[PDB]
Amino acid sequence: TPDVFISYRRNSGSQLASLLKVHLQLHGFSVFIDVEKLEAGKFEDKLIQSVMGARNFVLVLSPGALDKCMQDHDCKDWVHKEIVTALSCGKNIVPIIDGFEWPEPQVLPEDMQAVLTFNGIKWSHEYQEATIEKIIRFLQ
Amino acid sequence: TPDVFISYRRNSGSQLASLLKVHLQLHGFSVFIDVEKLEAGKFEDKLIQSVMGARNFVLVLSPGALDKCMQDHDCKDWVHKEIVTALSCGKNIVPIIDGFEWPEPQVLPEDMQAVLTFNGIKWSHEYQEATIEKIIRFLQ
Ligand SMILES: CN(Cc1cc[n+]([C@@H]2O[C@H](COP(=O)(O)OP(=O)(O)OC[C@H]3O[C@@H](n4cnc5c(N)ncnc54)[C@H](O)[C@@H]3O)[C@@H](O)[C@H]2O)cc1)C(=O)NCC(F)(F)F
Ligand SMILES: CN(Cc1cc[n+]([C@@H]2O[C@H](COP(=O)(O)OP(=O)(O)OC[C@H]3O[C@@H](n4cnc5c(N)ncnc54)[C@H](O)[C@@H]3O)[C@@H](O)[C@H]2O)cc1)C(=O)NCC(F)(F)F
Repeated sequence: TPDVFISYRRNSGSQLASLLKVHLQLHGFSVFIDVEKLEAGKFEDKLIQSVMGARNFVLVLSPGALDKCMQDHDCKDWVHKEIVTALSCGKNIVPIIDGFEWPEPQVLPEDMQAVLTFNGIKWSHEYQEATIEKIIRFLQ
Repeated sequence: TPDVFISYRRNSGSQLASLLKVHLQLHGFSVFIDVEKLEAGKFEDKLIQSVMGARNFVLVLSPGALDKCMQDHDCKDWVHKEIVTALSCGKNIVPIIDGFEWPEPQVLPEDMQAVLTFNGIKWSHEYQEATIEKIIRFLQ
């Protein structure tokens, strides 16, 4: 059972998500990121259960990271699905701000607008060690 | 004197560059990346000195990473200057390919066209530990 689930957008946050994985593992956290721990079987249910199983939900807000969520009322976008799962399970949600533009809440589906109300950590290229230390402080 | 200099484009390669720095330090290499080791003074001289001092030159070829080098015949662009320094000192150049598209040599200044002749390592999001192990194989 991993302590941390990392949710990210492949086309914009793959590298930061991987970097967060390495640091958090070095600090003793078990981390789920799909390319390392999503294994055999039907992945829709495996992903959902992995979010449920992890106490902490680290959300990589790269630029445009929530764009595919907009108008996704059928909840088929995977970042959307992961966030809704994290919200519904009362997870400790820790957004990571990396060039993200804060959208007006009303452009997002109602079931995930609450993600914007969580306190986010700004990724600092110049102060990465301090960013990591702060992320660790936010984890449970 | 760091063993490895990491050259990269801030606007497309910062995360991979830091990811590479973390991994290489975990495997025992001293690494120069500007946000961690570029300290006080005139940075023109310090950057060039740091390239000259490092046996290995790890070049992060994110998408469009050499765009600003094109037509930079006065050699004002910083990745251009770092590459020319690495080529001039005969450093072990190790390009890391991350969605980079191979240009025709002639679009680049003649003093850095040689960089394309170096065997580059494909960055694999799904096989990152294998990518890293290949990179450590390339370093001296
Ligand atoms: C299952 N899967 C898709 C997926 C996994 C996790 N997510 C979560 O959702 C966020 C990313 O969301 P994002 O929107 O950025 O990704 P998509 O562009 O939607 O994915 C579409 C791309 O996956 C490939 N694709 C489609 N179908 C399969 C398939 N049956 N098998 C293998 N690849 C498949 C296509 O070739 C597209 O190129 C993260 O937080 C993740 O946790 C979203 C999607 C994989 O990748 N498995 C490989 C690994 F296990 F290593 F991850
Ligand atoms: C000195 N410097 C600029 C620089 C350093 C290294 N490189 C190498 O060259 C590649 C990157 O090339 P790239 O084209 O991506 O860089 P630019 O985006 O053009 O930089 C322009 C931006 O730097 C900032 N900028 C300008 N002037 C100064 C100044 N006097 N002081 C602090 N910031 C300055 C503005 O905010 C611009 O917005 C890498 O391989 C690096 O090794 C290029 C440029 C810093 O950063 N110092 C901070 C730290 F030490 F933490 F790095």
